[PDB]
Amino acid sequence: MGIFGTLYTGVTGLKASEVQIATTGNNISNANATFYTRQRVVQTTNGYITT
Amino acid sequence: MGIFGTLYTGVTGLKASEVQIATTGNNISNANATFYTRQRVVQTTNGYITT
Amino acid sequence: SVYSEYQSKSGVNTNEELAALIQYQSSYGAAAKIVSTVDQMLDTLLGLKS
Amino acid sequence: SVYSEYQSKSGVNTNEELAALIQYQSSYGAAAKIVSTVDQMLDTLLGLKS
Amino acid sequence: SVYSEYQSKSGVNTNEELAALIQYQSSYGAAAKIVSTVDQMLDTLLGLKS
Amino acid sequence: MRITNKLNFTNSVNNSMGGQSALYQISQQLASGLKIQNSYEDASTYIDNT
Repeated sequence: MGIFGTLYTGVTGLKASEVQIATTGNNISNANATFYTRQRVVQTTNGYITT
Repeated sequence: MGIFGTLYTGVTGLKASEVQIATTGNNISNANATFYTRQRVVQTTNGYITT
Repeated sequence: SVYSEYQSKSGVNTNEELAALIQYQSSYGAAAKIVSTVDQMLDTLLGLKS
Repeated sequence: SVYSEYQSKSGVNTNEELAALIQYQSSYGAAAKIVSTVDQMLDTLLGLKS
Repeated sequence: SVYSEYQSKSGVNTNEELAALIQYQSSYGAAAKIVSTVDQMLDTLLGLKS
Repeated sequence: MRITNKLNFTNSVNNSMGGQSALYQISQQLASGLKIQNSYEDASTYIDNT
């Protein structure tokens, strides 16, 4: 198998969480700014399976 | 001689295992994607050959 | 009033931040376990031919 | 109401689907073992005939 | 803002690096166990020559 | 339910946000010291009030 593809798919899953965390952690860390706002993100998928 | 008979079984399940193992994990990987859903796999009942 | 309606949905709310904070942590964990589970196959894979 | 139909249909419950993944993970390692060992016996017999 | 962004694109992070290193460890181990097979084939050739 | 569990970490906050509204919704009634303050809290009373 070309397992390595599933890895960055797995890593990307962790990438999604960590950035998504960063979105909220920013919100917690930078809540009080005289002005402040929410942010959000979308996810996507890349290649076919090993057919 | 009997090896090529062994070879057939070594092909169908063993190679599919990589795919099935990979795909389901990927489905799990995509589970957090903004819109992912229940995209799943199935077996087929193949022919029978007297030899 | 025009204040209130931006306030109605704009910036930070404890349970919102807390909930997602937990969720991704769990998500970061679910991925870690399975990825290591992938790693265990690398071993099996190698063993197949080793 | 219209939620329950889809999010039922939708999926995403990793613990259970992982379990079968694991036994499949074991599966391919298991077969090759038996396949190879027989082949080794086959190879052994081949050497015997030499 | 500006300091954060460039730092991203630059240096040292296991989450990316280590992931590729684990596979590399397997990558090398597969290489040598592949070489083990040709060694065995080489052993066979030597026996044939004998 | 499977994906609903994703929705449920929201639903926790979603249900919470309902109480979040209520407690303050009381607070302005406490602050106002009145049964109602909006036209649509009870119009029949509201028309009667007017």
